[PDB]
Amino acid sequence: ELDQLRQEAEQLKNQIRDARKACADATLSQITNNIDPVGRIQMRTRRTLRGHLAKIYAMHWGTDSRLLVSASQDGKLIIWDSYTTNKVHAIPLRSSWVMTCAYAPSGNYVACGGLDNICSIYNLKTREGNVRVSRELAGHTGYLSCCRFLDDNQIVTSSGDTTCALWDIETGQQTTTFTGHTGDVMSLSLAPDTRLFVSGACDASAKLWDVREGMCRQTFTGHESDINAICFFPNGNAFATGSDDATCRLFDLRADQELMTYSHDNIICGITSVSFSKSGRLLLAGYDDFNCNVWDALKADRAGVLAGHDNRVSCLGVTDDGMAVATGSWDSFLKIWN
Amino acid sequence: VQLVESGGGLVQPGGSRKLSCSASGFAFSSFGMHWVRQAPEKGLEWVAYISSGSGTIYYADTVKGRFTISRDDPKNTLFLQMTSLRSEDTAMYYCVRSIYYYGSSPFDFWGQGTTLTVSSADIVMTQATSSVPVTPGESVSISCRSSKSLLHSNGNTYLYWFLQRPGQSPQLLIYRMSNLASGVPDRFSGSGSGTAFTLTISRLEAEDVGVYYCMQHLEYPLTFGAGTKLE
Amino acid sequence: TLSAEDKAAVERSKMIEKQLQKDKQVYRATHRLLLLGADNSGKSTIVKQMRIYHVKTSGIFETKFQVDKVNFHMFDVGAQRDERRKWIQCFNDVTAIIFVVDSSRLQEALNDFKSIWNNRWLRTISVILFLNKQDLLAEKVLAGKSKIEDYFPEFARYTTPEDATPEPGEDPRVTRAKYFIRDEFLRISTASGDGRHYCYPHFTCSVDTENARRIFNDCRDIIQRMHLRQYELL
Amino acid sequence: QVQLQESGGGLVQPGGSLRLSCAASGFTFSNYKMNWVRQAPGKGLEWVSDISQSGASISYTGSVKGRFTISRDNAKNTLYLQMNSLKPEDTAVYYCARCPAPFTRDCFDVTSTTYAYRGQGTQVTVSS
Amino acid sequence: CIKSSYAPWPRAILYGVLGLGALLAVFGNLLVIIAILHFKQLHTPTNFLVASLACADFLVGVTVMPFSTVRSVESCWYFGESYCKFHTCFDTSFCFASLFHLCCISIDRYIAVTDPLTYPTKFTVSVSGLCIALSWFFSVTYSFSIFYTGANEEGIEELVVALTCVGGCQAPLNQNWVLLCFLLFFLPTVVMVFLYGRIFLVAKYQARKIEGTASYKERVAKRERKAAKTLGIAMAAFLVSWLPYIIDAVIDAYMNFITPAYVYEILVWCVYYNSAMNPLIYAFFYPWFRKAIKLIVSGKVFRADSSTT
Amino acid sequence: QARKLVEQLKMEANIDRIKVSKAAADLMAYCEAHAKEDPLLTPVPASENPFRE
Repeated sequence: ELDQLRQEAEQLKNQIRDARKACADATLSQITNNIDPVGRIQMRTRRTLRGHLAKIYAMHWGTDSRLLVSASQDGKLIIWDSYTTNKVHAIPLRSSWVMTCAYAPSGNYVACGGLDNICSIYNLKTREGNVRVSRELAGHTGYLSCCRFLDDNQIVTSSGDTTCALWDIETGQQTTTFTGHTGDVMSLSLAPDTRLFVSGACDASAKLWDVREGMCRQTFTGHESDINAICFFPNGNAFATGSDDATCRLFDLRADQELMTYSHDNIICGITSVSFSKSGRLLLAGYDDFNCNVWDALKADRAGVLAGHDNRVSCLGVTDDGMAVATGSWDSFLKIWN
Repeated sequence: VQLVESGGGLVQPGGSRKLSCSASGFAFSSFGMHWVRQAPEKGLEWVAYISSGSGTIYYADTVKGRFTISRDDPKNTLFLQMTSLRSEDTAMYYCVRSIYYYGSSPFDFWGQGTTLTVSSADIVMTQATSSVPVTPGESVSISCRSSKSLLHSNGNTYLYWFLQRPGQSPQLLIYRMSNLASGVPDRFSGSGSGTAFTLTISRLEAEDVGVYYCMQHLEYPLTFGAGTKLE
Repeated sequence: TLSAEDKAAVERSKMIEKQLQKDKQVYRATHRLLLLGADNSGKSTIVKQMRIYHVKTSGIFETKFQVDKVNFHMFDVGAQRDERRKWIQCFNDVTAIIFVVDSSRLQEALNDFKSIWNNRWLRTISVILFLNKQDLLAEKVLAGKSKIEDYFPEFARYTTPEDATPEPGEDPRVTRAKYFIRDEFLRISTASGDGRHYCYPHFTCSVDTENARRIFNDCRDIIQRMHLRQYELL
Repeated sequence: QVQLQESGGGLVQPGGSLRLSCAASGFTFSNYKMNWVRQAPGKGLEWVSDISQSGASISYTGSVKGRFTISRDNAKNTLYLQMNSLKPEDTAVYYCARCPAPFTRDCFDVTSTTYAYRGQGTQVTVSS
Repeated sequence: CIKSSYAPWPRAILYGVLGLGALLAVFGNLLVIIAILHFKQLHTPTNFLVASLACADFLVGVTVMPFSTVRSVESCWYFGESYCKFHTCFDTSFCFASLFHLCCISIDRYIAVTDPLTYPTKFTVSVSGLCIALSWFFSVTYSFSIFYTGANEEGIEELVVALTCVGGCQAPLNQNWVLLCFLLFFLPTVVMVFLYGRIFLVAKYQARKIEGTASYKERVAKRERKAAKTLGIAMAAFLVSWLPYIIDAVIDAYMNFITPAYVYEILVWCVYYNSAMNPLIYAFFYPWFRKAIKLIVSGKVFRADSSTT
Repeated sequence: QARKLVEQLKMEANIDRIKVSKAAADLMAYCEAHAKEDPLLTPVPASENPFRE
């Protein structure tokens, strides 16, 4: 009876592909053929934040667009003051293999994790003057790839294994487990309405989940290799992905299909980070060849290059007010552009 | 978090004594420290300051050449040395801790204090009223004045409010004119324009009885003010 | 220029920088090694001996040993999945990779060695190759129950290298088999890289006690070779 | 999406010959390196052969060397494997696998327990 | 004193080569110092010795070498008599500082090569700065205690050019201090030669190890032709420049002064030339310093430069 | 598993979808509405940004 279901699954799958085809009538490129081009965009580095012993993997802007936190493989977390380049805190880690970082929206907590299979949470506004560990979430069997804060008590993480999970910090237990992926999940992205979140795994597929229902809602497949990062959209009705086949693609939650692809012949390396501008007109992507291109999200035309790093770019972020974009790399330097 | 001061007593004029304030319950090495004295019936006065790591020491003009302060991090003890005490040095001395970084709240904890009895372009803060009669269950609008614009180019203002209960050490209420300290009720609020400032209480119960002080933190010689008493 | 609070903030920042420097001295004085290998190998026993001689789903294990006043950190994954495509990029700055092989299903070990050697992010990394469980191989080839030619047809047409230094009490058959396996492993390593990194084969047993000394010598050789190449004299 | 479909399976007497074809779609076949793997009954996955994206570098395992021939045709989007002089031993299920990233000399995790870019499978048995 | 100063041939070929040395020394040392200070990436306890050597080189060059050029091409200097002592003291102090800087550069290299494991924990910035304060102190002490007091002319009235006439200037030694000068030159030379020989032997052993595990009796030779060339030029420049002066001085001290006056300045100028060529052999010979100099000259030096090389 | 996979897949098939042109128009409209409040798109003069010099 194994085959009997397979046939149903194949026929059923087609019933979906046809439906998607039908629902498509025009291309986004044709619709935007009339609007004027965005023109050349020039950005120059304004700050250079140094002090990390080894390569850095992740960073996250604060809610006020003033503070930021970065994680490095030497086993340190550093909270920076972006304006004055000062250093606020320096947190040593139990395990030196860290892959992700997250800043709480309230500014009270910070989180990190990696190959140790543990999601640690640190208290910043403690009674005394030293940052201390407040909770250690241990329910995963792979490695932590990403983590995001919903509130001061809810956090969602993605692991090396297929499963994703939602935690309750007070109890330190799992309340919902998301399953359905085939490869390891690498990136994560929350919706602005904090009701849904997308996922990216190493099987060229992205899934849309419902936080309250705890069940997969939609699945998107348009890539050829593993997906590294997914940066959603300001509107929340679309999202972009970066994969290893040197492409970026824009999807939509409503029409449930691909819209446009951002690729160039001269680009061969993979993509490690994706983010959007404040208005959503600009798409910023990091690359393995030490560079960081800027794409017109409505025309798929390059509009600038953020050169200046010596090693590969590993993280990228944009402030809430959209005043600056910070870029990290494997040479242990952080830079801020305008 | 607790600080206890040791020493005090009676000393003849032109003598010497050493007061020690020992900390226990927090990371002493990462906190700057201050010494603040209160006359038997007057207001507060800042006398000394030792930074974290002992990299910066400041003194008041009154005790510049007679007092020296130092800290010993491994033993978590801080103590100053007094030489050639005059007859006006009689007061109660408090050790105050403060930490400085973006978004911090300095002057957030005060020690119990010890008593000792002996047998200029400075910003002047003036409290308009020395005593405001009031009942429980209305609003109060204590106000303060400054001789110089406390607003800085970076945006901060550096104005602090303190409340002292009748028989206890002072506690922080508002720092930088707009932020509640740690756990004070939402009734208190602060506002100002850089030269004139005011403090507002929505409702009063029996525990709002005390003296309300002021402070500035723009130029380092710290001036408090006479203070306003609510009874 | 700067307010009173601003100056104190900078003073705290400069105090943090001093702590970072102090930690950098320790970070530069330690060497980190990654220990790979299959389940059938003796990698578990090797780390057990070093630890003795000197937490339920943890994804990595650490052991610290000291040889001649110098320190080493050795990591081995413990709870990851079979996939290794993604988490292998973290170890792109270690001093060396220790590969353990049960030479006593030998093809997939060669495939793993080939994949590790040719990785883009694992270039410029030397490999210390341990051919574990040699007594078992000696006792197995001597019995004659199983012949190596089936799996490897080219073994019959092969001779012991002239530079080989066999043990004075061992049969030449075990020497021929051992050096055939070693040459098969070295063929992959001697086909690419070209001076960026090298392999250091060894003939060891799980119960041996000189493994730490061998690792120390190989690390010293790697660092010395890097220094000589840097100063334009090698 | 990326999908690989097998073909050419059947039962053959010992000493016979067979041809296996793998059909690929959803990705640029010319930029990737292709492999052949098999899974013997009661045994794990075992690598068999692979061919570079240009057809220059061909590798074989020791057991099947001198018997099997591997070839690829970029025009028709198809991978080929010819088998000659079969024996009762090699009667495993055969898969066509693709290396994860393009323009890369090597590829990891091809013979993993679970792999995203592996085919459905083909059953071939040799018996009398 | 003298009326014609025994002028040489009108062709200023000799004059031109000497000048090219001062310009090269000053410019190269200034560029090296700038590159070391500005980039803030090669700030290491190995490069501080090079920076101090370059400083000392520029400091001697800019002052001594133009005046020495005048005094050599004209054989009669006109820069006063109160500046003779200062010029001579500056000459003596700075060259020996360069020699003693070379002596710890060789030690640094030997420690790095022969003991790679415990290199960072044995050559910290304190040890690096300990030669910078020792070499300078020894050179200054020797120059002040021998030449400033004028102890080199005790009973030495044989020569007529200097110490008997106002116009001329020189500083020959007596039969009491040339032994000390020879010892001071000899000991660092022996140490440096021995250490570089040991380094070359280690390179030979490593080249032997790497070759073979891949003809063979000739495949080793290329590998040894580059290390031998590097160490040979590094030793040969210093040995060729410094040797003639010491031998001539000890010969003139042991026997009656018979060396012609004009050929003495040539030897002193060879000693100066050593300093002029040293930065070219210790900075431009390596790729990272070349990249730093190229960045500096181009002008990409501004706008938060932090490029690594 | 096969049953779980088909159930999940079956649950995704019956979803309401809209024309691609409508989504493209909505995207555009949103991009054009907030274009003025984008510092990266239109750099502000070097008088109120915090990262001057």
